[PDB]
Amino acid sequence: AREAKVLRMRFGIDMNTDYTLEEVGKQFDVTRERIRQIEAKALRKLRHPSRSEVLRS
Amino acid sequence: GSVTEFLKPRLVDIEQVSSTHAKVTLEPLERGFGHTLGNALRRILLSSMPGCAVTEVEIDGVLHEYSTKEGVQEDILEILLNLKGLAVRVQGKDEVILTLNKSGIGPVTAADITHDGDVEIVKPQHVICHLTDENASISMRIKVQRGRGYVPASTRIHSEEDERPIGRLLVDACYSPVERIAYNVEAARVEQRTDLDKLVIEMETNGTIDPEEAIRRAATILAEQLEAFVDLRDVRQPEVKEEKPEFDPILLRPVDDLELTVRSANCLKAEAIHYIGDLVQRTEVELLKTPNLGKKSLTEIKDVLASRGLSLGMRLENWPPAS
Amino acid sequence: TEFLKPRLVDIEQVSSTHAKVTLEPLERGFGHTLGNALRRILLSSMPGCA
Amino acid sequence: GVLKIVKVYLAVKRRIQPGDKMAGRHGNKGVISKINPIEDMPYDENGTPV
Amino acid sequence: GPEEITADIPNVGEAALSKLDESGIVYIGAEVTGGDILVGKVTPKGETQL
Repeated sequence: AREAKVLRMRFGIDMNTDYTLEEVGKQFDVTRERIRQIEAKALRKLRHPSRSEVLRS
Repeated sequence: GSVTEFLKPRLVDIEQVSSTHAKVTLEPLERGFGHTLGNALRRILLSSMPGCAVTEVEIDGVLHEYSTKEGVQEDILEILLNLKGLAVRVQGKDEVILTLNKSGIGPVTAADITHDGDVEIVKPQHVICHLTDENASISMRIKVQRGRGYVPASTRIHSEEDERPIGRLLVDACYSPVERIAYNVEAARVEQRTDLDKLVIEMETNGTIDPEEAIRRAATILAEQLEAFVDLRDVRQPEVKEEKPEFDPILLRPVDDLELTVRSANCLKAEAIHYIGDLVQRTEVELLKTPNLGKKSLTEIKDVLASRGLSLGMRLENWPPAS
Repeated sequence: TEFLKPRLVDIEQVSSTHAKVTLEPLERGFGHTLGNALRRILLSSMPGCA
Repeated sequence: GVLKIVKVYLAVKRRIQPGDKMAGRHGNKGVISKINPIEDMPYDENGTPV
Repeated sequence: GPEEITADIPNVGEAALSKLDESGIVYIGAEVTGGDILVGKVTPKGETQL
């Protein structure tokens, strides 16, 4: 949840208005760098699944 | 087992009228058989026969097969059509490259080919070129293979030579060495019984194959194919292929797909790294200890790996499943 | 280099006498050559008493 | 229109694929069916087929 | 913006320079098949929103 919502809210998906590091860092106490840390970790997770890989092209 | 009578066939006089035409008579034959084997053998001979045929030709100063050349009366396509009828007979190889240099006024035949110790040319008098000016000179590396049954260049779109240079011209291949095959039954004057025939098989080849190894290879194919007509277990296929990739299919491709420098490519080829499935799980610690791989080469790898979404030196102890 | 062998083989006996046999993997003309051969063998070169 | 253009003349060679409209000289229309091996076409006393 | 004839076509692999030169036009004498590129060309268009 603290990673799905992070990825979802940052790049603005299924919520229209996308927010930034601060507007997400405020709603999750820890500001900026901490949330960017998680944001990068979620991207780390997507390095084996092939679904979005082929969807790329 | 104890039944039936039957007889057996055997070769008689193989009258070699010429280097192409041939007659292989089979005398010890009954009535029904002498007419049955006539079609079996005729088809296998007019089809399922070996031989050799040109597949590739690389000519200097000629890119595509539609160009011409100074001092050449004939155009490139025609010279490719003449090389179609090259009566070649290779000793014990599957692929040979006969060179052909020839300069000066005059017709260039199959003789002006470099007489190789393995290649046996039937007709060196065969036409291939016709140089005009005395300052005209040609040189073509010809390729001859061994196979069976037509199969042109149109069949191999690009399933041979991933690179294959501009100058390589693909030619069609008439593999089978048997032009025509005929046969007459005829009553045989076998000094024995009275009601027997002698399957006469009038034959016409190119001289690149003899009636001995020809009728034997032919009948041999019939035997091997009749071999399945014995027992009938009705063996089915198991099928049921697995539809669940445990890993990203991209890990199956070779490092060539990475599109990197030659120096880095040779390094991966020297460190026993073929697929990206090994580069994706190799650390920078091991990449620095690699011969001729400095800062520029390592930066190249991480940039060509990261762009594909993959990283460098990850771990996936599942390498590789699972055939 | 050489040739292939017929792998998928089916046999359905529409009784003890009438039957059908099918062999799929065969090259050009071989099905017909073996057809005429075996036909010409079964219609005369077979034993049996009558 | 605008700017530079590139024309690329590429030449292909077609064989007689099954379906080409081929005719004689006496209104003899015809369309090729199949391809048919030399091994199973009508021949005479010599090796010559048709 | 103008459309330029280049070899820097986005979303291409090694099949690009395979047939195409340093410029973006396939070499005279290259064998091509259905799908390959003959002339590298890109047209400007930003926005897209995504």
